[PDB]
Amino acid sequence: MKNWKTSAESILTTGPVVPVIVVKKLEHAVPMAKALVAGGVRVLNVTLRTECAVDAIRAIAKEVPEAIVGAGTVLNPQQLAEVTEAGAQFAISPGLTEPLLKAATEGTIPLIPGISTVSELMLGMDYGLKEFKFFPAEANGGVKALQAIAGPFSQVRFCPTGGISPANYRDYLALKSVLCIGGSWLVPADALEAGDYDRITKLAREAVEGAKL
Amino acid sequence: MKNWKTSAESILTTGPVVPVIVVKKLEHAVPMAKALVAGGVRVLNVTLRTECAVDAIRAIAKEVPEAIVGAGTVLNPQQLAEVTEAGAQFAISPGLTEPLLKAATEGTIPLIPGISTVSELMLGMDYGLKEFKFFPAEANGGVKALQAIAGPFSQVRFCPTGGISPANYRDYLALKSVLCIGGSWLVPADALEAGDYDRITKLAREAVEGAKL
Amino acid sequence: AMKNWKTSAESILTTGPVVPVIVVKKLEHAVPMAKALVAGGVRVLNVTLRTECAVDAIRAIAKEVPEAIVGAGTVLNPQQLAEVTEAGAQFAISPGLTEPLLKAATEGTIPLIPGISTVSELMLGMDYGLKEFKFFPAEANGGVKALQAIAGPFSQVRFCPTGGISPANYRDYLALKSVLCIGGSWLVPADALEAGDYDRITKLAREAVEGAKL
Repeated sequence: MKNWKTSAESILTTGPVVPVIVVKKLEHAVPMAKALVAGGVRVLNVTLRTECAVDAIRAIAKEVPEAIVGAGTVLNPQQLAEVTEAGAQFAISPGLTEPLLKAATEGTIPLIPGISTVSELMLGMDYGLKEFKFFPAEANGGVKALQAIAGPFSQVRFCPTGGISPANYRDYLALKSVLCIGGSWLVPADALEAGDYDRITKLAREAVEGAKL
Repeated sequence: MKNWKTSAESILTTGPVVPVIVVKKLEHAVPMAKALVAGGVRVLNVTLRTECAVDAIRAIAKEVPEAIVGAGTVLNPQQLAEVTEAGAQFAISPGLTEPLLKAATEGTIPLIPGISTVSELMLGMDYGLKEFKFFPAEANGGVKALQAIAGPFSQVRFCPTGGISPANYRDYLALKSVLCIGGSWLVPADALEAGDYDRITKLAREAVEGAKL
Repeated sequence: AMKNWKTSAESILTTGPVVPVIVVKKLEHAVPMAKALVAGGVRVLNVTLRTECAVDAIRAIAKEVPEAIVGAGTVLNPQQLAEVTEAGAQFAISPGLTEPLLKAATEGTIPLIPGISTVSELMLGMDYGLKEFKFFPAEANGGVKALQAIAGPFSQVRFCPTGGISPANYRDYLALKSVLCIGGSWLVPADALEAGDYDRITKLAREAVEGAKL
C-alpha cells in the first residue's frame, strides 16, 4: 500500500513470535519490552485491554526504539486513530469490520486484522489486505483449517494467535501460509507482577530458538 | 439510541436458563408457558420454526403475564416486525446481519443476536450491542472457544445455546462472560405431544436449582 | 427463484451426489478430463479459479463437452464472476461470500452457490434470496455435527459440503436431510490429470457415484 510505509508483511516477517501483551501496571511496560528485546523478540502487540495500554505504547516507543511496538485489540476507527497518534507502528484487531478496514487503509500504519472464516478473509481482501491474523486459531479449526481456509487462497499469509504455545507453535510455523504466530505465554501476568524480567527474556530466547525448522 | 424500554441485559439476567421452544400445536402453547413459569422459568424463547409460532407468542403475551415471551430464530426485519406486532418482548436471532441489526436497534424491543466469530461480535458492537447469543455453542467449539472469543472483550456478555443440557450447562454458567444459557431440553417435543406439563414444570425447576453453585 | 437466473442453483446441486473440485494446470487436459468424468456419470464440473488456464478450461469444456454442466469455483468478486459468465460457466461456486459478490450474482445470469461457515454468513446469503450454499471447509468447520446444528433453525436451506470430504466420510454428509451433494477433489487427482490417465478418472467417478448410495 502506498499509504503504509511499513508493510504488514514486514511486521510479520520480523521474527517467528509476536507476544500478546496485557500490561496492567504502566511502570512494567518499558522493562518488559527491554526484556523481550533482550531475548530476541522485537514485535510487541500491546493490547487495548487495560487502561494504561496507550500510555504503555507511548513509553515503549520512546524508550525502546528497537522494539517494533503496535496496538492490539483495536476494534474501531477511534481506537485506531488513538494508537496511531500515540506512536503505534501497526495495529492488530481480533476480527474485522468494514469501518475498521476503511479507516486502516486510509491511515498511515498497517492493520493486521483477525479472521476466522473464508467470508471474513474475502471481506479483508476486498479492501486490499493480504496479511491476516487467524484468531482464535485453535478455536477456528487450527492447523487443519489453514491447510483448508488458506487452500483457495495460495497468496494469503497469516499470523495465527489463540491457544498457541511452545507445545504447538511449530505445527503452525511449518505451514507455507504462516509467517509468524502470536501468544500470551511469553509475558505471563505473574512474571510482570514479580518483576521477573529474567523469566520473560528466557521464554523469548527459548521461543526464538525453538522455532528453527 | 434509547429505543428499548426493556434492556437486553435484563432479558439475560432474569434467570439462568432460557428455554428454546419449538411448539407445533397452538393449543399447547399457553399450558406449556404456565408449566415453565410454575417451575420458575419465565423468559420464554418461542422459536419461529413452526407455522403456529407467532400465534403462540400472541397467546402467551396475552394469557401468561407472569412470563416474558419473546421470539427466536428471527432472521430478518419482516419477522422482527411480525413478532413485535404479536407482543414479543425481545427477539433472539441465530446470527446477525446489518438489516436485522438496523431494524432491531431502530425498533422497540431488544435483539440478542447469535454470533460465532469475533468479526460477527464486532459488527454487533458497531451497532451498540453488548449482549449476544453464542450459537451453536457446542459446534462453535464449546466453553474453550467461548473463553477465547470472549477474552479480548471483557465487557461483552453471552447466552450460549446449542448442544447445552444438564450434562454441561454448569460449565458455561461458571464463566464470567456468561449470563445465562439456552436449551431445548426444558420443552421436549414428546412432553408437549403427550400433554405432560407436569414434567415440563419439573424440568424447569431442576434446571433452575441445578444452576446454583 | 431468482428472476435473472435461467438455471436454478437447486438444479445444479440435485444433478448428482458428487461435485468434483477441479484444479487444472495445463489447458490441454481440461476437455479429456471433462469427458472422462461425464463417462463415469459425473457431469457438474467445478473448475476452480486457482490456475492461470482455468477460464480457458471453462471455455474449452463449454465448447467441446456441452453435455457437461461446467462452472467456475473460487470465484471471489464481481470481476471474476463476470469473466467466468462470459466464458460460458453455467454456475459459480465461491469459498465464502461478500455482499458485492452476492449483489453481482443476483443481478447476473448464472447461479452462485456460495460457501458459508456460520449462521450469520448464511443469513447474509438468505437476505439476497439464496437457499443453496456450500459448507466450506466442511471438516474444519466441525463436520456433520456442526452442519447439523447450523442447519437446525434453517429447515429450507440446502448445502454442498466441501473440504476434507473423502470416500471415507461422504456418506456421513449425504445422509443429512440438509445436504444435497458434496464436493471433493479426489475424483481428479493432480497426478492422473498431468499423466493423462483418463480411465482412472472415469473409474473414480463411477466408484464415487455408486458409493454415494445409502
